[PDB]
Amino acid sequence: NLVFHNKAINGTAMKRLISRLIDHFGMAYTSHILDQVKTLGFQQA
Amino acid sequence: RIPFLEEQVRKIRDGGKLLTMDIHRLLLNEDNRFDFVNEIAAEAKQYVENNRDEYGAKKAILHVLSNRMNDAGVYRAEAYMESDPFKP
Amino acid sequence: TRTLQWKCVESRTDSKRLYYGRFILSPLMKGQADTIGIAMRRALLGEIEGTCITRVKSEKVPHEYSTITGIQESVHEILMNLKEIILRSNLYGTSDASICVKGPGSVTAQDIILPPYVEIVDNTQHIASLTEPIDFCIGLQIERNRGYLIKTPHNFQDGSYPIDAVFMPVRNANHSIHSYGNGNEKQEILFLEIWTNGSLTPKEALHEASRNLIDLFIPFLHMEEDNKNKKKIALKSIFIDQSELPSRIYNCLKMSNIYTLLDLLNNSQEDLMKIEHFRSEDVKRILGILEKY
Amino acid sequence: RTLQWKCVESRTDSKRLYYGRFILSPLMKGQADTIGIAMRRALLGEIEGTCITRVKSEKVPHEYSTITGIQESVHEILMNLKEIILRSNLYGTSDASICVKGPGSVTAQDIILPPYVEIVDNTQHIASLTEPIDFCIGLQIERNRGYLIKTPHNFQDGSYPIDAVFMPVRNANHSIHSYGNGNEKQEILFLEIWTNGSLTPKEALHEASRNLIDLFIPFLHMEEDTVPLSPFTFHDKLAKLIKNKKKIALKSIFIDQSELPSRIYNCLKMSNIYTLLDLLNNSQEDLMKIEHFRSEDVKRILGILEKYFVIDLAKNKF
Amino acid sequence: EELDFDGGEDISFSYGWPPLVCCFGAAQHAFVPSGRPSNRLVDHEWHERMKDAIWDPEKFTRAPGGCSSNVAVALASLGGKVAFMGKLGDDDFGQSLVYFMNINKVQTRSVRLDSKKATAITHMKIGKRGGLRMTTTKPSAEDSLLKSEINIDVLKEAKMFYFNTFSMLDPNMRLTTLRATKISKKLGGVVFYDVNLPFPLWESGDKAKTFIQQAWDLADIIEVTKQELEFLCGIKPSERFDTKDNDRSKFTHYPPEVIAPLWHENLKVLFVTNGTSKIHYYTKEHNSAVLGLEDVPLTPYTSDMSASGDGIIAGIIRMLTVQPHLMTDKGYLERTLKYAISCGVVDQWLQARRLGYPPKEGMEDDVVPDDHGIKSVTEREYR
Amino acid sequence: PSLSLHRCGLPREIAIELFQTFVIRGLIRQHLASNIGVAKSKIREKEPIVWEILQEVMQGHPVLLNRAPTLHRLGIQAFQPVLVEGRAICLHPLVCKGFNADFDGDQMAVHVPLSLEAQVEARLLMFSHMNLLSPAIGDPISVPTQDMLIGLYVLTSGNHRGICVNRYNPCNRTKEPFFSNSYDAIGAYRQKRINLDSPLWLRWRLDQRVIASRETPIEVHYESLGTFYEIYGHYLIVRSLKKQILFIYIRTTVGHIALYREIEEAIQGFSRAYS
Amino acid sequence: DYLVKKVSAKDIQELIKGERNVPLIIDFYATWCGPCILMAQELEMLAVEYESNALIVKVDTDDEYEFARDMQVRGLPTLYFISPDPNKDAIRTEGLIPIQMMRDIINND
Ligand SMILES: [Mg+2]
Repeated sequence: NLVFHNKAINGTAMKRLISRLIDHFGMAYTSHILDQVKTLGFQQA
Repeated sequence: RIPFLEEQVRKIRDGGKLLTMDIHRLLLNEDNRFDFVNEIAAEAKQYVENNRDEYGAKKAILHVLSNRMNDAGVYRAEAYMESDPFKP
Repeated sequence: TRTLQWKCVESRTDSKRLYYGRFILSPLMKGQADTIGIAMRRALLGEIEGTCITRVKSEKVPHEYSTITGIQESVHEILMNLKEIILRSNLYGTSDASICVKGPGSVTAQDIILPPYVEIVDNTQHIASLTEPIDFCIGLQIERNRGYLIKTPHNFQDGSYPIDAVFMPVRNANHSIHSYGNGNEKQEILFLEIWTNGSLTPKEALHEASRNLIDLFIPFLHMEEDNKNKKKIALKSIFIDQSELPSRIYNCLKMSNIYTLLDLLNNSQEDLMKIEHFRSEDVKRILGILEKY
Repeated sequence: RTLQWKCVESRTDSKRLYYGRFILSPLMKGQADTIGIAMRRALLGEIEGTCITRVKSEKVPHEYSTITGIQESVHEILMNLKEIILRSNLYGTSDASICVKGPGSVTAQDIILPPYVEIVDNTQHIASLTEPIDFCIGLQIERNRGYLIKTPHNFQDGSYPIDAVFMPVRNANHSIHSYGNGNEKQEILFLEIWTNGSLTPKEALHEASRNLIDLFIPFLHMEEDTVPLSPFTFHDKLAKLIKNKKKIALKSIFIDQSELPSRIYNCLKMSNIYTLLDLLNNSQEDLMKIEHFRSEDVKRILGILEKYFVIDLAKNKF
Repeated sequence: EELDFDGGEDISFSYGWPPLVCCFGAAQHAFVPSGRPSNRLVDHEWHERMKDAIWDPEKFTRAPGGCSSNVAVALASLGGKVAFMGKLGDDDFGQSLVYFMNINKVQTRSVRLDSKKATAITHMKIGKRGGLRMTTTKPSAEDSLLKSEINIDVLKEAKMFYFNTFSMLDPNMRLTTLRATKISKKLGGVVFYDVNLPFPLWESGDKAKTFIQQAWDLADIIEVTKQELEFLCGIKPSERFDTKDNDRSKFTHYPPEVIAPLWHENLKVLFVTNGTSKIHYYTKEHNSAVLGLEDVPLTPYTSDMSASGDGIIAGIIRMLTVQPHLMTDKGYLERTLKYAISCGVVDQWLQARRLGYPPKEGMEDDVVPDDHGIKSVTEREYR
Repeated sequence: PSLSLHRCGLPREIAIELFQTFVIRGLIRQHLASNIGVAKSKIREKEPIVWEILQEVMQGHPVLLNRAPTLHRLGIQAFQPVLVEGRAICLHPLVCKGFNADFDGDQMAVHVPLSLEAQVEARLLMFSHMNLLSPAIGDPISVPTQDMLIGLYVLTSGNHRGICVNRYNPCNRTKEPFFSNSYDAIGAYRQKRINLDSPLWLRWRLDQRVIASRETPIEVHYESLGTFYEIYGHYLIVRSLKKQILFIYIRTTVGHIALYREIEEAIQGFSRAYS
Repeated sequence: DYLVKKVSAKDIQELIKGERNVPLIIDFYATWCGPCILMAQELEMLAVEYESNALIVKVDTDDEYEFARDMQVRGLPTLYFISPDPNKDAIRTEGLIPIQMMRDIINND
C-alpha cells in the first residue's frame, strides 16, 4: 500500500520515506525494506 | 500473492532473521526493555542450572526464546537451529 | 564416484497457470557453476518454443470495430483476453482455429475448436463474458516460434487484427551458487529455479534447454567432406626518388601517396591505371626501371 | 547444413603467440549472444595446461641465495622456469632434468622430457653460465587447470615449489554483426583466440565446445534419488530394495502389473499416478475428482487390491 | 482374415494427445545384432596428435542398432508415450528388466510374464555331424509369445507400430509378429520396419531379400542402413574402409534408380542411414540427405555405435507420430532428420559418460561384482 | 555487500584467537581430546574438525565491534560473526556509513561477551535492527549510501519528455503494448525488447490510489454512447456512463514499477516469513 | 597369460566329439563389440572361482563366420553352457546376463 512514485528520489526523499516507514511498519520491516532497496540500488548502479 | 517470493523467504528462514522479528514481537507486551532482559537471563540461568549439557539444541537463550514463541502459537525451531541438508 | 548428478528438491503447483521447480547440481568444480547457470537461464528464456494466438478475425462477429452490441467488453478487452490464452502444441507452421457459441447468456470459455495437435491448459480463462444474444464467431491463427513474431506474413489484412503476443513459455529463471570447500578443494553447487506458465513442466524445461544448448554448440564440431646495397632497409626504405624516373611519372606517383618501393609493389596495374595522367607507356617504363637493377 | 564456419585468419606472431579468427554467419537472433558469452567463459578458465610444478636444485641453502658462475639467483631461475611452455595430453606427474655444463646459456633445448611431453618455444632463457660448472636441475611436470598455490611442501625435501599457471589461452574476443535479411533477424558471429603456442586456436575452440557439451550433458541423465559405471546398476538395486527395508516393495510394484482395464489404467496415468504406493496414498474420495470416472471402477480397484494385497494404507473407509 | 474386439469405445475419453507407440519384439540387455565395416566423419589432424589419450579403434565396425527395449526407453526419454509388447519370464532377470522399463516411463501393461519359461535361456541339441545345433528343445520367453496373448487394446490405442526383423527368426514368433502387424495396420496406424539383419541373414542377398519379403510390404516407413541397402541389392562396396581422409567416395547418395526395385505401392518414406554422419531419405517425388557430426567421445563398451541408431529411430518416430499429415513434406523431413541426428549424438555422449573406460594395465580400482570400469580422467594416465 | 544487517565477516585467525577457549572446551567435552596439551596441538595442526567445532560454537554467539575513536553514541554495536577467509573484517555498507567510515584503514576492536547476562543484553539491546534513529532529533541514521542513492535516482529519474525525445512537432502524426502485469514488463525488459527509459502503459487494477498533482486532464473524449476517456499527463481513466471506473492505465517506465514491486514483495515476504 | 584361452576352427569341435568331466562354456565375441568386452571380465571372474570344475574358452566371430551360423547364433554376446554327459542338452544365452544366472546355470544345471 506504498505510495507510487513517478518523480526523482533524492537523499532527502529516501530519508523521509524511511522515517515514515519506521513509524508505519516498525524497525523490523524497515530493516528488510532497506536491505532490498540497497540490493536493487547496487544492481542498478 | 507474488509468485517469485520463495527465495527471500528461505533466505529469512536460513540466515537467522526470524530472531530479529521474534525479539521485536516479544518487546511489544513489556513496558521496560530492561526487566525483560533480566527475566530472560534469570530463566536461562534456571534452565542451565538444571541440566548443564542439555541446555537445548546449542544454547539456552535461544531455547528460552523458542519456548516463549511456541507458547504463543508461532512454530519455531529448537533454539533456532536448522542445518543445511545440501552440505556435501 | 564423482559423477555429476541432478535432483529436483522442490516442486510446487501453485495453480493451473503457474509451476515451480528447484534443482541441484552438486559435484561441480570452481568457476563452472556461474557459466552453467547463465547459459541455462539464457536457454530457458530464449530457446524454448511456445504457442500462442497471432491473428484474430473478428469480422465474422457483429461489431462496429469500436464496440460490440452483444459482447459486454470492448474489442480491445477481448483481444487482451485472447492474448492471455495458454496453449500446448507441437505445431509446424500455422494453424487456424474457430470459436462459435449460440446462447442468450453465455461466458465464452474453453470453447475453442482446436485440432488434436493443440491443447488448452486452463479451461477457466474467460474470452468474453455477459454476452447478449448474438452470433459470436471468431477466427484465430496459431503459430509456434521461439522468440516472437517479428514480422507478419501478410502485411495487408482485410479484417484480421494482429495481436503482438509474446510466447515466453518460461516466466522467470534464476540461479544461485553455494560453495562447499575444506582445504585446497573448492566444490560448488548450482541451484536452478524455473517458473513455467503451465504449458510444460519445469522438469521438461531443463531437458529442452540442455538439448537446445547442445544443438547450438554442435556446429563448431561439424566437418565437411573433402574432395653495395643488399640489406633490409637498403631496398625496402628505398624511396622512389632514388630510383630514377621521368618527371611525369614521379609527380603522378607522389600525388597517389606512393613514396617507397613497397607502396609501388603493393599497388597493382589496374589501380595504377586509375591514377590520373598515368599511361601504359608509363607502366612499362616503371616495370623496366624496377627490373633494370 | 546451413550454418557454416571457417577460419578467416591465421597468423603466428611468435613461437609462443598464435592468432585465429572465425565466422558463423547464418546465426539467428538471440543465439549469437549466448554462444559468444559461453565460448568466452569456456576459453578463459575451462581449458587445461601442463606446466612445471616443482624444481629441485643440487645444493643450495635457500631459494634467495646466489650461486657462483650464474648471474641470476635461484629466484630468477625459478621465475624463468615458470614461463616455460609445455604440451601434454596425459594427467599425472612426470620428471625432467637439465644437465648442462660449461660456459654458455641454458635454454629450453636443454630440458629432456618423457616421450609424452614436448616443448613449444625451444628458445626460452632459463639462466646464464660464465664458468665451466656443471648445472644440474630437477624438474616436475603436471597437467591441471587454473593456477596452483604452492601451499603443500611435504613428500619431498630440498625442492622449491613454483606457482604454475595452467592457462593456454591468453585473450579472447567476439563480435556480432547484422546479416540484413529484412523480416527475419539473422546475425553474424566472429571469434578471436590468442593462444600461447601449446595448441592452435581451432583446437582450443573444439576443446571449449566439448567442455561445454560435457557440462550440459548431466542434465539429461536419469534423476538421482548401486555402484556407478556399471551396466547392472538396476539388477542388484532391485534385488536389494525389497530385501533390505520394508514398505519399499510397494514402490517397485506399478499399476501396469496389477491387471486393470484400459480405461482405469490410462485415467490413473493421466492423473500422475504411476505406482501402487501412490494409489494407496490417496483416499477413495480423491478418485472421484478425476474426470471420466464412475463409482463401479472404485469397487473394481478395491476388489483387485484386496485380492493382491492384504489391506490398504490410506484407502480405508473414513 | 483378422479378429477385432471393439467393445466399448473409449477413444476420445482418456487417450491423451501424444499417440501411443507400440514397440514389438524382445526385451534384452546389451545385445547387438550384427556388425559391418563402415566409415565416419572425423578430424584426423586432431586424432593424430592425441593418439595417446583418444580411444580410436583400428577397424571401425558399426552395429545397425540395439533392441526394441532400448528404442522404447529412448523414445520415452525424449518425451513420447511408448508401450512395449513382448513376453518375458518371471525370474529375477525378467523382473529386473520390467523394472528398468517402468522406471523410464515405458508402459509395460502389454508385457506378459510366464512362470514356466526363463528369460534368456534356450535349450539346444547337438544334432548331426558338423556342429549343427538344434534349438528345438525349448524356446525362450522372448521368442514364444502366443498369437492369443497380443493385447488388442494397446494396438487399438496405438497409432504407430514398431517391430524389427529379430523376432521374425523363429517360426513361432514370425506368425505372431505378422499377425500383430496386420492387426495394427487394419485397426488404423502406420508400421515402422527397422530392418536390423542379424548374423544368420548375412549369407547371401537373395535369401535375405526373400526372407524379409513377408515384411517390407505391410510397413509404410522403413529404416535401413547403407551396408544393408548394398547387401539387399547387387551393390558391392568400393571404399577403402581404413583410410585417414574423406574422399567423398564414402557417404554416397545413390540415385533414385537404385531404389526403384525395392519400392512398392503402400511405401511412403525410406530412410537409409550411414549413422549420425549422413542420413538420406527417399520419397515418391523428391529425395535429399542431411549431414551429421558423428565425432563423439568413443570409449570401449561404446564403440559399437548402437545408442546412435537407437536415438535416430527414437527421434524419427517422435517427429513423425506428432504430425502424421506431414510425413511427405520436405522441410519437415529435414527437421526430423536433424533432430534425429542430434538425439543420436546426445545418446552416444550419454552412453560414453555412463559406461566409463575399462581399467588400463595398472588396475587397482574397486571390483564391481559384474564388471570393472574407470572414468575418463582415470584413463588419462602415464602408466 | 552480501552480508546482512546483523551478520559480520570475521577472519579465521581472529575468530580462532577469540574462541580458543570455547573450541578447547568443545574438544575436551565430547571426544577427540583428553588433555589441554593435546587439544592445543590439534588446534595448532589446522585440522578440519577444529574449524567445524569453531563454526558450531560461533553459530549463534554474539560478538561486539567497536571502533577505536568512539565519537558517536552508535560507535559500539553487536553483530553475529561469520567465518570468512582473509585479513580484513567485512561489515555492512549501511553500518559502515553510520560508523563514520574513512578512506584509511580504520582499526576495529573485537570483544566477545562471556556471561549469560552480557549475551542477553547484546542480543536484545545492542543489535543494529533495534537502533536506527539518532537520539539527537529522531532522524534515521541508517540511510542509503552514495551508490544506492545513485542507483535509486537513475531508476526513478525517467527520461526526456519533450523536444529531447521527438525532433518535429507530434501534431502531424504507438507506444509499447499495454502490459497487463508488471511481471510481463520486467520480463520484456530482461529479454531486451524495451529499454529502461522506454515509456509503456501498465494496466492498474483500479486501486484508486492515483498519485498525481492538482492538474485537470488535458483532454476528455466524451463519446456519444456515454463512455468518456479522461487523458491526464501520467495516466488514463476510462469511465462509463453510470459513474463506473472501467479501466485505469499508468504511463511509466520499468524503474518505478521495479522499485514498487520490490518494496511490496519485500513487505509481503516479511509478513509471510513472520508466520 | 589369462584364464580363458583362444581357440580356432577345428580345435573347438573336438571337446564335444570326445569326453570330459567338467562343463564347457563356449564364448562368442568380436573385437569390435562393446558389450562383449564387459562379458569377458565377468567370465574371467567366474572362471577364477571354478579353476578345475569349469572350462571357459572363447572364439571370435570374424575369423570363424562359418562356425557361427551353424551354431545357431543370433548376436554377439552369446554363451553356450554345454554339459559333459551325453543326452543332457545345451543352454544358449543371448545378451549380457548377470553372474548369478551363470552360477545358477552351471550349478543347478
Ligand atoms: Mg580513518
